[PDB]
Amino acid sequence: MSYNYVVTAQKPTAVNGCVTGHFTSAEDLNLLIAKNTRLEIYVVTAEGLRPVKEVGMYGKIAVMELFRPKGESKDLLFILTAKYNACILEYKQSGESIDIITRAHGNVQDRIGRPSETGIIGIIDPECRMIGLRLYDGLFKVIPLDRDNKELKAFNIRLEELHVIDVKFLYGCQAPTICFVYQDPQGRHVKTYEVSLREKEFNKGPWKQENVEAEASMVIAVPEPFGGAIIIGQESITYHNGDKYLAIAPPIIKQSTIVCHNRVDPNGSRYLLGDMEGRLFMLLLEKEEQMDGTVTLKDLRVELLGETSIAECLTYLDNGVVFVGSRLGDSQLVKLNVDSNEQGSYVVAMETFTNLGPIVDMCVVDLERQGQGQLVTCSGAFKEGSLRIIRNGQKLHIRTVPLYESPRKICYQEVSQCFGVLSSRIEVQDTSGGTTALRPSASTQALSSSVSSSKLFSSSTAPHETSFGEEVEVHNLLIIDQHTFEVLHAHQFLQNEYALSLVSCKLGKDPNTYFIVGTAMVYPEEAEPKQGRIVVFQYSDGKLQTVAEKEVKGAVYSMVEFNGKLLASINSTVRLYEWTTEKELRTECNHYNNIMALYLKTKGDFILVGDLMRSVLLLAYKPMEGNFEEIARDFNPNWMSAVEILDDDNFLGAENAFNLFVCQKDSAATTDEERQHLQEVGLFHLGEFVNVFCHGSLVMQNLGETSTPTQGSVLFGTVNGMIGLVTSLSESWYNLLLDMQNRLNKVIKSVGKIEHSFWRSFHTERKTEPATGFIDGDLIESFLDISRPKMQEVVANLQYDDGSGMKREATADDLIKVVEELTRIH
Amino acid sequence: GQTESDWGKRCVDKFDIIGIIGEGTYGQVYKAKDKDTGELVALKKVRLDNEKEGFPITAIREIKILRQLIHRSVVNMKEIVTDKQDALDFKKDKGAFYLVFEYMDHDLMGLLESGLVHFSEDHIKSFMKQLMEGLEYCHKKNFLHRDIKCSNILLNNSGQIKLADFGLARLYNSEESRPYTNKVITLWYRPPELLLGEERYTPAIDVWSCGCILGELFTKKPIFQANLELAQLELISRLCGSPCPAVWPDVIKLPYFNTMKPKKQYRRRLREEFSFIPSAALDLLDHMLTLDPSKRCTAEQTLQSDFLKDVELSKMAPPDLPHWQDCHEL
Amino acid sequence: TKPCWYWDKKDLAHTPSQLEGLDPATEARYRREGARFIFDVGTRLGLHYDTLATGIIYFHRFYMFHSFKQFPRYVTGACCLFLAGKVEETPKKCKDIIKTARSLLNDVQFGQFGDDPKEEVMVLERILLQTIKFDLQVEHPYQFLLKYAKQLKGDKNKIQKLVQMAWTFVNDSLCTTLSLQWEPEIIAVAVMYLAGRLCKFEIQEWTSKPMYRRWWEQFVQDVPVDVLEDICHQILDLYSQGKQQMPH
Ligand SMILES: Cn1cc(-n2cnc3c(NCc4nc5cc(Cl)c(Cl)cc5[nH]4)nc(N4CCOCC4)nc32)cn1
Repeated sequence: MSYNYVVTAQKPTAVNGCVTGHFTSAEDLNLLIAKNTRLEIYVVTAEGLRPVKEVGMYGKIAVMELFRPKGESKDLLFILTAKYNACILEYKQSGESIDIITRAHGNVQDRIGRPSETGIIGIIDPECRMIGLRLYDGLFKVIPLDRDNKELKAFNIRLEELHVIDVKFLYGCQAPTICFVYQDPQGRHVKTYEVSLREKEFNKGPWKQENVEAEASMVIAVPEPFGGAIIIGQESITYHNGDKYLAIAPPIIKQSTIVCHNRVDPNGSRYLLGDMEGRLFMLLLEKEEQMDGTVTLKDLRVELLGETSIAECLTYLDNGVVFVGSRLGDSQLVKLNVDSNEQGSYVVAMETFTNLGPIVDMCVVDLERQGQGQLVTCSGAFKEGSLRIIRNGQKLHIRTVPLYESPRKICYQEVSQCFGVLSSRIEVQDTSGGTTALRPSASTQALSSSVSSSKLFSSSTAPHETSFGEEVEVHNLLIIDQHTFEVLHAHQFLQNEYALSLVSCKLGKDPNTYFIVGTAMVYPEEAEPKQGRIVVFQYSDGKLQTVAEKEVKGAVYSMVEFNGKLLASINSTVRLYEWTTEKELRTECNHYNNIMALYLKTKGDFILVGDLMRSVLLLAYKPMEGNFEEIARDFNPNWMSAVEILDDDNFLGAENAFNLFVCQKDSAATTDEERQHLQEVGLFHLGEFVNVFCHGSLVMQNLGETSTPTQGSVLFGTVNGMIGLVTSLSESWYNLLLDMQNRLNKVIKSVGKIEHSFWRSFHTERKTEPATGFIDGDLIESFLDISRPKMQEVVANLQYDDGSGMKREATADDLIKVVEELTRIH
Repeated sequence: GQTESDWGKRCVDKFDIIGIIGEGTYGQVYKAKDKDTGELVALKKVRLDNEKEGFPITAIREIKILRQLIHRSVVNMKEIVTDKQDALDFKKDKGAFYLVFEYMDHDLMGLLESGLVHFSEDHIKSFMKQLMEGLEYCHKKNFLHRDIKCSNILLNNSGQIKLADFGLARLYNSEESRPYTNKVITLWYRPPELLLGEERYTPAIDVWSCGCILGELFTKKPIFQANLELAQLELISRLCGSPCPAVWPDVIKLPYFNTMKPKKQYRRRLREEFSFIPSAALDLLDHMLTLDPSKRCTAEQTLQSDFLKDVELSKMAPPDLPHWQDCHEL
Repeated sequence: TKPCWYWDKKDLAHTPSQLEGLDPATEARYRREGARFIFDVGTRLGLHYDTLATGIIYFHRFYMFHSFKQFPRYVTGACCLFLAGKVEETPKKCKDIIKTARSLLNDVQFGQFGDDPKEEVMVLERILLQTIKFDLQVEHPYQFLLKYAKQLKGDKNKIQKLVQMAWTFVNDSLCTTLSLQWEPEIIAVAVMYLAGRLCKFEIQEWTSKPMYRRWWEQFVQDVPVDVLEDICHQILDLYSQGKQQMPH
C-alpha cells in the first residue's frame, strides 16, 4: 500500500460564475464570485468591492443563483455541485460572527440518465415557485420551492426535445413558462412549455416555435416591461415574444463568438455582451409605446463599448461599473463612461484581479539562486496569454509577463540564461491570400526572428484550399531572457505545424546545449496527424540556429532527455533516438503497444508512459539488449491528463475526471503476472484538471533538511489556476492524519451539509470509489482554525499507534504544533 | 487443409511476447506477434503443473466449444502452441501450453470506461446486430457464454464485433438438466434468476447481460451497479419490477425467492426511466430486461426487431473517436 | 482447417507397430484387448457410452502414430479414458481409474503402469493431446443409429429389435479398426444393414420411400453396397473368430 499527502498551494483563481443580489442583507448589494469549489462574497462600494466572507464547499460549484421568495427578508442562495449536491443557503451575521446556514440539502442525481452536452443548467422561476434543472437529455427536473421541501426532492418531466442548448424562465407569463433552444436534424429552433406543479407535466407553451439560427447559443429572459426572450447566436440576434419577431444581424458580432450576457437596466432596455476576443458590447432595446399604454419593441441596436478580458461571466454593478469575470485571463473591474476617450473606447479599467488561468505547462527554477525556487508557468490564452513568476514570500509574490498569445510548453536553459517557450497566435485569412494577425504579440515583437525553411513536407504539389476569414494557428518558439523576460528571438515554424513538445539538454558527446522541439503537421482532413518533425536548435549569440531535423510519421506529443539520448513519443510509438557524432538523430529501439503515447516521464532506465486510455505503462530500456521491454501496466482504464514518477515503485497520475491516483508495483513476486500488475493503491478526487506535474518546491530552504514529516515534493498546475503539492507519508504519519480527518469531519460543519468522504471519492460517470491512500491536507490544515472546544473534541481519546511502541494518547496542543509543521511545506 | 490442423506441435518460440493486456476468464491475456507472419495475436492459456487432474477441464471445454464455432462475430482460435519440449525426455516435460487467438484493435470496456468513444444510434445498431448474430449462432449450437462482460466484447476499427472468452462457457440441453454454478456472470450483468439461486438456467442469461449493455450504450453508465447480490436485486426491482408470481410464475420455484425479497413490491418503470431512448430500442430493451426468463426474448427475436431487423452489415459504423480533443477540448 | 482421421485398409499394414516386427494378428489382438480394457473399466465407473467410445477412438488413432512396443497398451488406454471423461463432461479422478484398472488387471498387466501408476498415465496426457492434434470433438454411430431409427415407422417391436441388435454391433465394432476406416454415419447404416439381413427385415418398408430399395441413401449419401458389405464382413469376423453366434 502507498500513502500520500496533497495540499493546495494556490486556490483556484479562474472565475466560473458571478451574480449580483442582496444576499448578506436586504440593503447591501452583493457580488458573489464563484471559483472552483470556492465562493467569494463581496459588498459593492463606490470605490470597488469589500470582501465580507469566503467559504469552501465540498464540490465544484456548477449552478449559483440568488432568489428571494415571498416572506424572506433578504435573498437566498442556491448552489448545485458537479456531483449533483443541491442546497439552499442563507447568510446570518450576529455581530462579528458570520455564518452561512444550510436551509435545505439533498442529492438530485438520477439512477438512469445520459448527461447532456451543454452541461448542467439551473434556472429559477421569477415568482420563485420552482428551481429548474437540466441534468440529463430528455429530462427536465423541477424542484418546487415549497416551505416543506427541506430535502429538495424533485420530479422529472419527460422532454420530447432531447438536445437542448439553453433554457430560461420567461417573464410575464400567467403560468410558469420555460423557453429553450433545441437542435433537431432540421436545424435549431426555439420552443416553449408551461410547467404545472399541480399536474406535474408540460402543457402547450405560450408562443409558437420558430426556426432559428443553426448556431443559437444563449437564451435571455427579457423582463416584464418588454417580455419574451432574446436569442444570441454567431451572426444574428433575434427577439421572440408572441407574434412579435425582431432580428438584427450586425456585422461586428460575426467576427468573434459571443459567450456571455448580462442585464444592465432592470427595465430591460440595455444588455451587456462579450465575445471571445474580449470586446464588450451593449445591446440596446428601443421602446415604442403604443397609444394604448403598452411598450412594444421598436428595434434592437448593438454598440461596441471597448475591450475587456475574455470573460466567462459579466455582471453590471450600479453606477456604471462592471465586473469582468475571466477564466482565460485576469478578472477586472471596468468603468463604463458615457463619453469616449481619445481612442474611441468607453471602457476604462479600475482594478485587475490576478488569475493564473489555464496553467498548461510550468517549470521550477531558482532564477535568483536563493535555494528557494520560483515557479514559471505558461498561463492564459489568446490575448490573455502570459508567463507568471511565482515565489514564496505570508503571501505569494507573482510577477506577470504578458505574451498576448497562447503559450504551450516551457523549458529552462541555464547555459543561455534564457527560457524556451512554445507559443501559438491566431491569424485570419486576409484578402492578400496570406494571413494577418488581429493583435501584435510576443512572437511578432521579437528582437530577432527566423522562419523554418524546411523542405521535408514540401512534397504536396497542391496546397490545401484556404477561404477568407478562416482562423489559423501560428506556432513559434520564443527565446526569453531569464532576467528581463524580453522576447530575444522568435522562430516561426512551418505552415500548419503545431509545436507540442520542448526540451533543453545536451545529447551524446555533443557539449552544446540545444533547444529541441517536437512538432506535427496538422491538417483538418487528418484522422490523426501523420507528419511531424523533431528539430534541434542551438541558441548562441542572440541567434537561434537550425542544427538538424528528423522526419517522423506522426505527432511528437512529448520528448524527454534519457541518459543523454532523446526519448520521443510519436502517435502510438515511443522511440529512443541516439545523437551521432555527425549531429544527427538515429533510431535505436521502439515500442508500439500504445494508442496515443501522450505523457512521458523517466527516472534512471525506467520510463513511465501515459496513454490516452491505457492509463500508465512502465517501460525499461535495458542497455544490454538495446530494446524496450514492458515491465508493468495499470489495467484499470483511465483517461490520463498528466503523469509523474514519485519513487522507484510509486507513480502518480491525473485523470480527465478531476481524479488523482497512484499506482505501485505489487511488491510481491510470486507469479510474474503479479509483478506485471500495477496495483492502484491511491485514489483521490482532486476536483481540478491537472495539466503538468513538476518536481520541486517553492519554499525557502536555509539548510533545513529532514525536519519535515513529509518526504518528497511534487507541484502541479490546473486549468482553474490552482497549484497544489503532492507528497508521500510514512504509515505512522498516514494513520495519524487519516484518523484525524474522520474526527474533523464529524466536527467541522460543511457548507450545504456535504459529506467530505463523498466529495473526495473517486468519481467518473461510470465508477464511484472511496478515497484511499491520500490525506486531504486542506482538511488537516483546517484544524488550526476551528474553535478550542472543537480542537479538544478532535484530540479526545485519540491514541497514535505509530509502532515500535504502544498507542500513546494525543494532546490538543501537540496536534496544533504538528499541523504548523505541515503548513511549512507550502 | 491439414497444415493448419496440426496443433500442439508448434512452439511459443515463434511468438515474441509484447506484454500482458488484461485479465480473462481463468487467466490473464498476453499479446504477441508471430516471427514468421508478423501478425498480432492474442495469447492465453493455463499450466499443466497441477497434477490433481492434469490438463484443466475448464480449458478443455473452451477448446472443444471454440473449435466447433465459426462465425464472423466470434473470435476464432488460431492455433495452440507449447513451451520447449525435451526430446526423448517427455516424462520429465513440465512445459505448459498456450492458446492462440486473433487479436482485435480495442476492447469495449476500455473504450467506455475512459469515456472517449461516442455511440450514435446507428453505431449501436451495428454493435447489437453483430452481437446477436453471433449469440444466436452459439445459442443455436446449445452453448452458453456464462461471462458476458465489456472486457470480453472486442471490436476492430472497421466496426466488426467479436466475442472473446469462452472458458466459462458450457453446453446447454433442454432435455437433460445439469446443475450449474448460481454465481457465474458479473454482478452488474447477472440475470435475476441466478441471483435467486437458479442452478439450471436457460440461454436467456446472455440476453439479460446484453440488455444491460444495450442501455449502457445510451446512458454511458452501467444500468445496475451494486456490490452485493441483494442490493443488485433491489436496483433491478426498482426498474424492471420486483420479482412476483404475477410476472414470473416460477419465481416461487427459485430457492432464494422467500429469502431475497426487495424492500417493497416495486412497479416496472423501465419505459418511464428510459424515455430518452428511441422507441425501436426501448421496446428491445423492455423485452431483453424481462424478469421471467421464459418470457424474456431470445437471440433470434432480437434480430427480428424493429431496431435490428433492417440493419445492414455493409454500413458497418465504427465508433466515433475524438481527434484533437484528446490534447485539449474545443 | 480440421485434420483427417481416416485411412484405408491397405494402409494398416504400415502402422508404427507393424514396422517394428509386430505381426498383424498381434496388433489386432492388442486393439481388441485395449478396447475392452477401456470398455470394461469405464463401465465399472458407470460412464456414459459416448465417453467409452471417445477413449476408444483416441486409442485407435493413437496407435496409428505410435507403436505398441514403445507405449504400453493399458497405460495408453487408461489415459484415453481419463481424457475422454473431461471431454464428454463425465470426469473421473486419475486415482479412481487406476484403482479400477488394478482390480480387473493381473499383476503382470498392471506392471505396465510401473512403480507410479498415476504418473505414468498423467505424463502420457501431453503426448496424447499432441498426437490427436487437439481434435477432441468425436462423433459416434450411436446418435446416428437413433436418429435414423426415429424416422422409421412400423412394427415397434421389430424396429426396437433392429436398434438393439445394431447397437450391439456398434459396441463390437469398437474392437476393430472400422472406427478409423469409415465415418460414424456409414457404421450406423452398416449395423442397420447387418441387423436387417440377420432379422430378415426389409427396412425400406419402414421408410418414407417404401419402394426405394436402397433405403440407406436417404440417410447417408454416396454409400455403395461394397462398403456396407465390407463393414458387415469385418463385424461378423469378430463373432466367427470367437465362435460366438449372432445375438438375434
Ligand atoms: C479470451 N480471448 C481474449 C481475446 N482477445 C483478442 N484480442 C483481445 C483484446 N484486444 C484489444 C485490447 N485491449 C487492450 C488493452 C490494453 Cl491496456 C492493452 Cl496494453 C492492449 C489491448 N488490446 N483485448 C482483450 N481483453 C482482455 C482482458 O481485458 C481487456 C481486453 N482480449 C482480446 C481472444 N480470446
